[PDB]
Amino acid sequence: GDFRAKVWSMTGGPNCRPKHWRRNTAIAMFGVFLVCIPIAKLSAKLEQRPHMPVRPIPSQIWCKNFGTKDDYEKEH
Amino acid sequence: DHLSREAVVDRVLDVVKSFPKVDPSKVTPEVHFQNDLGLDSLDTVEIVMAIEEEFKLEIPDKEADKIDSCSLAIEYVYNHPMS
Amino acid sequence: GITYKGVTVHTPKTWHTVTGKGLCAVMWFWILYRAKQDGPVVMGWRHPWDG
Amino acid sequence: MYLLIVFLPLLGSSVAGFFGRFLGSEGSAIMTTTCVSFSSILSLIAFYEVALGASACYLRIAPWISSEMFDASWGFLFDSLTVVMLIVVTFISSLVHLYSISYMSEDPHSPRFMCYLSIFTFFMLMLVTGDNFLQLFLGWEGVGLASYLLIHFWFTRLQADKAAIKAM
Amino acid sequence: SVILAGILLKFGTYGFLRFSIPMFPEATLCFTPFIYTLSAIAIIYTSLTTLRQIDLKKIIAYSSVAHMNLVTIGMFSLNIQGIGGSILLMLSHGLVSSALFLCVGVLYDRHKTRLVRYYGGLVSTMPNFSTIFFFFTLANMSLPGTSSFIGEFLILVGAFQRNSLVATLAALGMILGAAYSLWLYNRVVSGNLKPDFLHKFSDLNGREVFIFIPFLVGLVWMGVYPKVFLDCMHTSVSNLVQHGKFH
Amino acid sequence: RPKGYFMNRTPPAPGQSR
Amino acid sequence: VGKHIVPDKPLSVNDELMADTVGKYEALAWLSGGLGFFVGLGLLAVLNDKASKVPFTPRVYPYDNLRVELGGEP
Amino acid sequence: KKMIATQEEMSAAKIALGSRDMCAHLLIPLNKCRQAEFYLPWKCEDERHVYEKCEYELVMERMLAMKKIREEEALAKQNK
Amino acid sequence: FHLMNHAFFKALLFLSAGSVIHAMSDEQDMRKMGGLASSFPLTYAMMLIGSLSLIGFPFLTGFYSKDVILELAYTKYTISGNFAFWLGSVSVLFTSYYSFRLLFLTFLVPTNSFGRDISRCHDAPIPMAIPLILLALGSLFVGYLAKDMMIGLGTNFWANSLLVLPKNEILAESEFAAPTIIKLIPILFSTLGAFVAYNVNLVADQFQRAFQTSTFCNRLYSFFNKRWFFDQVLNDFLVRSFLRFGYEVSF
Amino acid sequence: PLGTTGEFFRRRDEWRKHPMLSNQMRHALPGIGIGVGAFCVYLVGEQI
Amino acid sequence: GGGMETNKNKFIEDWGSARENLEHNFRWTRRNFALIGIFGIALPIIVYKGIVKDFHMQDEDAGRPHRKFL
Amino acid sequence: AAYFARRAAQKERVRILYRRALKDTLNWAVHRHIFYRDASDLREKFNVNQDVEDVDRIDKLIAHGEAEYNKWRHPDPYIVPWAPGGSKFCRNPTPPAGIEIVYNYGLED
Ligand SMILES: CCCCCCCCCCCC(=O)SCCNC(=O)CCNC(=O)[C@H](O)C(C)(C)COP(=O)(O)O
Repeated sequence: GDFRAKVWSMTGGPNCRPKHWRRNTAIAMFGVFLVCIPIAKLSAKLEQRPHMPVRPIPSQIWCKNFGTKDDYEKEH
Repeated sequence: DHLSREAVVDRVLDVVKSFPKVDPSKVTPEVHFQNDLGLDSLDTVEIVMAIEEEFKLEIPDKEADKIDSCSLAIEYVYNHPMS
Repeated sequence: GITYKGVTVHTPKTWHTVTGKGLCAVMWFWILYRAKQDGPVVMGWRHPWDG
Repeated sequence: MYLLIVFLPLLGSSVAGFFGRFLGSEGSAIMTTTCVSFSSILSLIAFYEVALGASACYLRIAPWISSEMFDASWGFLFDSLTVVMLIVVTFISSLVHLYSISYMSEDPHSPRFMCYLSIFTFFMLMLVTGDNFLQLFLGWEGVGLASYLLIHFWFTRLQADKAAIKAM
Repeated sequence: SVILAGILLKFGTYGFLRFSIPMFPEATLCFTPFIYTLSAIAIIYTSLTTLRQIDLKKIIAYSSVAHMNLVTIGMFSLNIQGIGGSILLMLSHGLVSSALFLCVGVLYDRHKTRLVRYYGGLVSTMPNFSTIFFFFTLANMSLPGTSSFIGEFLILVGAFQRNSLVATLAALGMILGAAYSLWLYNRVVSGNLKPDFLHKFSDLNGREVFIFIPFLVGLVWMGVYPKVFLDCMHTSVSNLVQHGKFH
Repeated sequence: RPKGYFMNRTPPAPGQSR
Repeated sequence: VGKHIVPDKPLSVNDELMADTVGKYEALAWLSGGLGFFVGLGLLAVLNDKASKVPFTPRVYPYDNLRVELGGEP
Repeated sequence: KKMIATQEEMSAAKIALGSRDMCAHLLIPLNKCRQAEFYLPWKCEDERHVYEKCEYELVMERMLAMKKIREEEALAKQNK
Repeated sequence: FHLMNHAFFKALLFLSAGSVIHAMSDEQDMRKMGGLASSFPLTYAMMLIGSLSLIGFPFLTGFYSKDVILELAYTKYTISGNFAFWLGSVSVLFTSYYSFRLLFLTFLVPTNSFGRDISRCHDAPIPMAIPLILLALGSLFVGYLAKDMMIGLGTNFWANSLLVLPKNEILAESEFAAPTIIKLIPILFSTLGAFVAYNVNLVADQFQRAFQTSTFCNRLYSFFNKRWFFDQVLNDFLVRSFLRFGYEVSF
Repeated sequence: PLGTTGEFFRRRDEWRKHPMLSNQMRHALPGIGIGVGAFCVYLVGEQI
Repeated sequence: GGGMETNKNKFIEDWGSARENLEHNFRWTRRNFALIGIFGIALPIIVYKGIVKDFHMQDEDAGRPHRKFL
Repeated sequence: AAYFARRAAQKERVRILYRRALKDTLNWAVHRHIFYRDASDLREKFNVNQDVEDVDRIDKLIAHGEAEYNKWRHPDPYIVPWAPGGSKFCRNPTPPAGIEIVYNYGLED
């Protein structure tokens, strides 16, 4: 409105139209993809698949934890 | 956009025209329902309600009864930001 | 749009009329076909293993 | 890859919530929808490997509450029931985010609205993928908090505040 | 207020853990139902009283009485979850209550009023304060993810294994604690401004923002990874519970 | 430029620092 | 929104807290009737005794009704 | 109808405990293609129809069995 | 299975209904709408599919789950099973009534809407239209595309996710030992509901005088419209009681 | 609408007779003709 | 017009000060005798006996004599 | 005069009672065509007593009328969305004027 133009918020406030919002949006997209990198490696290292799938799956490429929990008497 | 004064006056005129007892020949934007056109006050309420239904307005009951003339209702509708 | 004593109703856009007609039509064709194959079965006249 | 399914709406919610002043209505709408959409594509693939492929997934991150025998942890369970819920939550949410891109076009506070949509989806994902009652409890409270934030989104309306407090 | 509620309140419950409970183990058992009754009455009664308070600081201060009497319930359960939960809630309360007193102090420094009815609609003029106020409001409702949920649930676990009835009455704090916390937040921050009462505002400055940061980091840290604290407490906690018996 | 100022402090004179 | 109303009269004690056409106890009387519908139907389900009118015998499973497969001692 | 599928065979086909009836033998080839054909309704129609024929006869037999029991309660009642 | 089905058609009904609300300048009352069967072809088509899928019209997404539920509740020979079968079956007549009442009053009756409302109508743009189309496809085909997967006799899709003891399996008997009249009960009630909705909303003009002259008929209308007075009793006897305790007793 | 009030409102609602705002109950089933004929053409094709 | 401090309202402030001085208006009425009797004495006693009985039921459930308390 | 003001007050009550009763009528009837007849019968009820001259009879006729409207009032009346009690009321309202935002507050000097 009127005073809201002098109010700072993280979400931008009412009717936020930053001039460079496209270059900002793409910089955000590059950042999130960068953060999605360590998450994927940690997930692939932490995933556990006790059963071999009936058919090959995308995860039989990046994940090496298939059919490893068969000796569950040794779990500790 | 806003609705011009002319449109408020003319649409208000047609609503007051469409009344059976009112003859559509002496309806000017300054006539009075109970004095010029010869209606009962209950007739006026029906005119107000049909004015509400034309512009989709909700007049409060206190202000609605104050409307006794064509000119009055024209000003009320024009000054309304939601008409 | 077509005007009639003050009120104006704009014609709906062509692909909105087409898509609405088509999707319902696929649904009617779906129902008539499934009634052709399963109507007898659900009505109890026959069985899936009959033959 | 499975962690990306759960945490992608969180990152999208975080970017539009913390940096919505640099992205605006358009950028925040793009960011939260794309992160939720990619999480929806990976849900279809997880449904492929777990339900049709009949291969379940188990992921443990770290202990959460370990006190003697009490063993609440940050752990994820993906079986047929989970991936069926995963498909329902992410697919319908992707469509609602897209739908909101146009439905909330004229609202003054769209970037915060999209932020709340994505944080609800993340809590709903935490709920259906928890491998323990406590991780389920966290997403049970998170969807209630997110529902509260969205019911009174128009915080000036007295009727919205009454309903949101009632819902909580 | 920060010192009074964050530190000074802990001296009594610390005195129960350091002296009364270990030194007199038979007396502790005979008095456990008595402790359970007083604690459970206080949680229910003082939470309902908090609902009807009209002063910002009176609401926050009345909230501490309910939280400390949950702490007494856990520590007199005399198991690992009860005592460990009681200590964790002590520290978490010393952070959440202090921060909530800090939020109200921010408002009172500018406007010099504590009456709830004068405020309202502060989200449109103080969004940064409103966001921080909401987080600590959530932490006062024992929301999972915050530090206070860890202490609250671990106490309810410890109380359930001793007396189911006291655990059920204590768990009513979840319903009542959420009622006044959200009512306080909405009446202050949500709604419309009242320019006849207040028309001049200022969000948090650089000093006020820095003050809240260690509080935010503290509650999230203990909320999601309380193992750093529970690791350093369990041996002392275990020996406190085992004190006085030899089987 | 954004609306308002971060933490409600007016920026210093151009070329200077806070 | 437009203008909050500044008090011009003393405020009541229960002012911090302050269903139009039906009274209080009358509403409870009506609602108990609706809950009485659910109780009445439950009793009819008791008197129907659909358990005494089952048209097939209970299933009997092989291998001692799956004793070992259900966790019974081999 | 006698048991044909042994305990090991049903355990090896990971058969739901509720489906270890007398048609467990016809379920194994039906489930084997269901995984193989992505559980599509317009596949395995042959293997599905043999299995459904089974589970229908088992119900009819237990319906016939209860008919005899129903016909014996009346015998007791009229001989009261 | 019914949860998955509900997601596709309830989202269609809500997202389609939102498109109507946007087009009618945030008008949400059905007593001020009427017409729009031609003015909104895509929205009416979407609401038609979802509402027909909701009531359990045959071979749509809603028919493959709901009808099995009423058939299983019949096959349960217990006190609770007989209770649910009655209440479930009577409810399918009531849902069909309110479903077509929405269809009839919003788009098919002569317009009761305002002049300025119909002068500013517009149909859904692409970011709103595409999800509606997708949800329509899911409301026609998923129910059929997934029946054998989730509820097929003996299907192992669920693996170890869901457990049912052998003493509780009743699926086979539901589809083989039930009278054919049971497998129709929903459509008898659904058809009756469509007919009663059409009668009250389009050929009835004095079924509203009883609500204005009879105290009992007036009170019965208020009972059902005000949700059995559930909120009021809770507020008057429970919420107010705890609020009054906090000030007058504990304080 | 025999009475004064009644006929007055009948006069006000003259716009409601719009060609594409009335007879809205003959639009109850979009694509019914297309779907029926598409079934017949399939039906003749199945015969062969 | 000036100053951040709130514009005090005499009726809101009288409302506020009335609450802080409630102990001045306390008169031993029949209502107060009943409230203090029911909710200051009776209800705490009922809760205490329910808690003690909960222990005693655990005692007999475990084949042990009732635990003395207080 | 006093009798004119007293009778003018009685006129205002009756006019408002007619206005509310005629809006309640459309809530029950919904459809336009049903509303036309139900509108005439209600006006035909105010016309029956339109000529009563006794001032104390007017007060009893009003009081009986007001309780009638209050007894058979539609339990869920229609409200224009932006009108008070409407679904759009208080949604994104215009910010009030006279609001000031202070910078540089709480400095150490
Ligand atoms: C569901 C809702 C139920 C319906 C509610 C039914 C309400 C009861 C209707 C019957 C009660 C009455 O007649 S109420 C009594 C009405 N009779 C009088 O007031 C005396 C006449 N005096 C006059 O001045 C005018 O004729 C006057 C008509 C006032 C207009 O005033 P104007 O000079 O300005 O035209």
